[PDB]
Amino acid sequence: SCRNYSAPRHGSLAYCPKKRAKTTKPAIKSFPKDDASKPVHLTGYLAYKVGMTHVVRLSTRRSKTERVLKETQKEVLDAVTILEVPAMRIFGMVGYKSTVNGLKAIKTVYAEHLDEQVLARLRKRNSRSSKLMFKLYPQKYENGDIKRDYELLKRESDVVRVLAHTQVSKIPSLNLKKAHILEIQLNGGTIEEKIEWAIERLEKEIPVSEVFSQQDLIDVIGVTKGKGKEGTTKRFGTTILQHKSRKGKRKVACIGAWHPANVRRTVARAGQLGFHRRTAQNKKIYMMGNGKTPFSTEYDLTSKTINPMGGFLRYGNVKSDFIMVKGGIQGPSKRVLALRKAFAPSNLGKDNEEIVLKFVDASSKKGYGRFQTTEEKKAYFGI
Amino acid sequence: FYEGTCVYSGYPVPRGKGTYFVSLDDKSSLFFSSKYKNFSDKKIKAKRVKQTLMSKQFCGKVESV
Amino acid sequence: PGKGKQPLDAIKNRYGFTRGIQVGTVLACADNSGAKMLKTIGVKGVSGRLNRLPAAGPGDVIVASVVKGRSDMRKKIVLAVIIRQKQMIRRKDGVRLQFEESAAVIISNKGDLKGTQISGPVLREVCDIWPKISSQAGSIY
RNA sequence: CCUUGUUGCUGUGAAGGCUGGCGAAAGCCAGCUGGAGGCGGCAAGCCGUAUUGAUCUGCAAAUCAUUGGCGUAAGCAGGGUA
RNA sequence: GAGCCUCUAGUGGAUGUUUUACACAUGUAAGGGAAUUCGGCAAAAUGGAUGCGUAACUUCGGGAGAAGUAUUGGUUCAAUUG
RNA sequence: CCUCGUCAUUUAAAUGGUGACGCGCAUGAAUGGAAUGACGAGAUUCCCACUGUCCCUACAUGUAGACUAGCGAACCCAUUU
RNA sequence: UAGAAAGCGACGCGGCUUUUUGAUUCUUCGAUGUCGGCUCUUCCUAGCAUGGCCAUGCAGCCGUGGCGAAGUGUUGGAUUGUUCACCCACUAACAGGGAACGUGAGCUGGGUUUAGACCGUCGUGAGACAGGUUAGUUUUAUCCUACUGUCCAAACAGUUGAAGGGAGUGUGGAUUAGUACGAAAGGAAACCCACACGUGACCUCUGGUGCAGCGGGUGUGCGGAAGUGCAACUGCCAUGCUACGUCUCCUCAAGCAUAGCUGGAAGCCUCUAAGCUAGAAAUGAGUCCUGACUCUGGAAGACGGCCGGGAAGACGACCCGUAGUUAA
Repeated sequence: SCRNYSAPRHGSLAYCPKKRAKTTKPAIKSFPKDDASKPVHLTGYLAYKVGMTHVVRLSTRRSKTERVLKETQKEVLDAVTILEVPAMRIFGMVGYKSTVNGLKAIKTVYAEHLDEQVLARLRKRNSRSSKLMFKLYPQKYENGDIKRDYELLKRESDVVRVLAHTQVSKIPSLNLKKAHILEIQLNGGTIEEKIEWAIERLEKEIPVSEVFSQQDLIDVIGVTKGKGKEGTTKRFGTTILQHKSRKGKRKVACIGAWHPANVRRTVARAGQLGFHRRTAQNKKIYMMGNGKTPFSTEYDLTSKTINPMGGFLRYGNVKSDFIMVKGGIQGPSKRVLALRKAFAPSNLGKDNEEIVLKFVDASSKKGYGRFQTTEEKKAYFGI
Repeated sequence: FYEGTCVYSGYPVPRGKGTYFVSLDDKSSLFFSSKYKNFSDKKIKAKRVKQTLMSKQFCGKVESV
Repeated sequence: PGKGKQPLDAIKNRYGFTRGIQVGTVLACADNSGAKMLKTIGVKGVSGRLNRLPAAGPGDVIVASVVKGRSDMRKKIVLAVIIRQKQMIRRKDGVRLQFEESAAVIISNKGDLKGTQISGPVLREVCDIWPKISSQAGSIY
């Protein structure tokens, strides 16, 4: 018989099976379309999640048809996330070829001198090594093997990508001695131009200001917070049963009909929740800056850094460059994230508007924070 | 930037925190937190709550008008 | 859209505040028309989902019945606008407000007010979408 | 049927009695004294209404928890006898 | 000889691990207040003593703790059970 | 029985409750008829107070449960599923 | 209102369906748990709303009859055990059905249908009554298979993408405009902005919670004070977790119904017989989740345990550190 009343499904089947992610560091798996009409540029980067705060911005957005004469301006309060982005270092390149089975890698070429931080990823246990890792490779520079290698890459390739690592030693709160390694794609120009651009930059440091600027739209890829094994009430959102029932209320009561004589994959069951890969599209950059240069607005004539009183709770003080973005972002503090240029441009009016800040909150995140600087606390109390 | 000054405690309130309570007498009043709103309801006199800026001024621990 | 008895001809934009008032709620009448207490029986604009009771915030139009008031007026169905609420609300500028007691005010099908004077304070945002209320309120916040 | 054991704390305040007032009489009204009842709230006990609670390879071939009904009496009980 | 706390006299083992979900015994909750369900089932609310004040009906005994309201700690005094 | 009888009151809305009416399938006088008081862990309807029963669920405690040492069963079974 | 056929369609005639109730007794009486509700998933179309179109007794507004289409929706209550019925309120709309009359080792136990008892009618009686009434025990998974997650098959670092899943839906306001259209009365048609329901995340703010931490009182213990046990009560509140909080959600290609272009058959005509153009919330891809077989690289040592932590966790597994901005 048909059910008595209509209702929507619980949870989305776009994310089933909901299994645990394999490792905590994401690869950018998809990149925006190349265009030979533009200069050679990079398309992505790595970042670390610091924490959250709030800001006040001015706005003037209204319906184009609204008949009001006056150029109304209005304050809006918004929550923001802070990400730390030290410069990445380039250490090699890869070329790929198109086939009936997709892209396949032809060869990889590495710089003559490599850092202790990057060699540390290649071994499993840090403190137990003979360190004979890349010691024979430098001969390939003398032999001309490198010059033969570049020829083959230049002759037979469709897509070119660089290899870059992050300077973990600059962020002590991570307790980490192995760098993270990411493969990043180059768009613009021809294969030859791409290869020459790469060759000029092996061993050097690229700042985040190469890749992104204020007001840009970007996509953020990360792994969510973990929550362990959980029941259907939390995993899929199903309703709790009648209060006087035996054998438990926090369950789906009926898990199928008599035929077919099996359980369907569409029914909710208990299991893992959290620690999955998720991508957030079209987030907007409100600000870019540095952890130890003070700043001011047109209206707030105090001069202060981004760091709140006492630092972010399990991190401390930002020291390197940073990005600020609208809304919340995947995962807890200290997790690695991958940043990408937006896959396609947005038509929505909320996305394409300007941003003008007047205040940024710098009060303590432990307890009720009631001062913006140590000077105010010293003035409120005696002496 | 401040939201204002708390009615009961005397404490200045940061922008984006605290709440206004509006009575049927038609008055609007600003409180720092739920703590001090509740003390008003229970008719605890502020001068007896010794950490308040009000109490400290009344005792003459802090220079005031 | 205008259907059934007591239809409404004067639709306005909702604000997205929290919804403290729902079917079953008894609340005071703030105007001088002669009703005293209203019992909430429906809300305009609600399409509904399974097991959920219809709810309203400031600015919304409710269907109610008169449970206290003058003899001519009792046990009849009427339309009213919600002017204040005991549940907390958040403005887009980040300010939060809370009133001591909730209340509503009676209107005609065309959106005209029934009475001539309104007791006590009224929320600013309501006076932006219902302009006639501005004229006869006690104070605006 | 014969011989025995087992009533603690409290509320209400019948019959009978003493003073004072009112009345021509008959007998009416106050305050106090007295302590009746298969009479009220409880304790020790005796019972078994609800949760259709726990348990249902039990602690148990009828039990356990909270909640209930009566408890100065056609109440409960040991031994001897029919 | 209630519950709670102590003196006399008497008492105890299937080992380690901070230990998800679902349970079984329990706490607390914005705004609303029976909309829940066959059904207020379960829970919450009321609670002792002192005073003020107490309706219909009645076999005149009762109803009756009707209902409805107020007071209550420590200290230092008066006055002698108020 | 027809039947969710008709009219009034209680609700926003009454196959319910109470008040009336009566050719009553098939009421009725110790096969006992009719109207009340006091008393029911008896059946039924409404109001006030009160609340996680519900909107709509969240957090926390004890004991089991997961993993580990010692000890160690039963129902059921043509079986290749 | 003329007029068979906009819409209807008497008197007759041919079919389909299994969602109603019959008819029959093939399977089960060394047992297949029987009505309704609650909870949750999937399917059908005979299309109620939402999208594209054709006819009209289509001026406009509101409608009525038909075509391709099953992606997304279809609610809250009062009386009643009800499925059904009937009213009130909202709505874009409140269509109709199937899955052992879906779903009891998932719950509940109001109805029906054991043993107690009342009433009416029938019987000389014991007793009867698809007549009415009240009280009446809901057991067991530790096996196999399915389903949901977890490890291994697969050294370490960087990747690839076969195949499987799939997601956004609707309402209102403003403007066009008191305009077209109509004697008048009335009265339409993008882009932008606000919201609801659904989906995925997040704690800066505001609610909630009180395990760590600070305070207060009642009864009784340790000769007093100070420090404190037990019975438990009570005010505030870090970190964390959470919603009553905050952020989130479009673009191509091939083409349905239709309306057209060129064009014969058939010197004329004609959307079709070849060929071409515009075309839907529908279909197939991309952006989104899972990740088969592969591919590129470094080096005579590599890797696991043991020891200590967490951002991770049932156990494994994952992320990390071990002579250092290491721990206390």
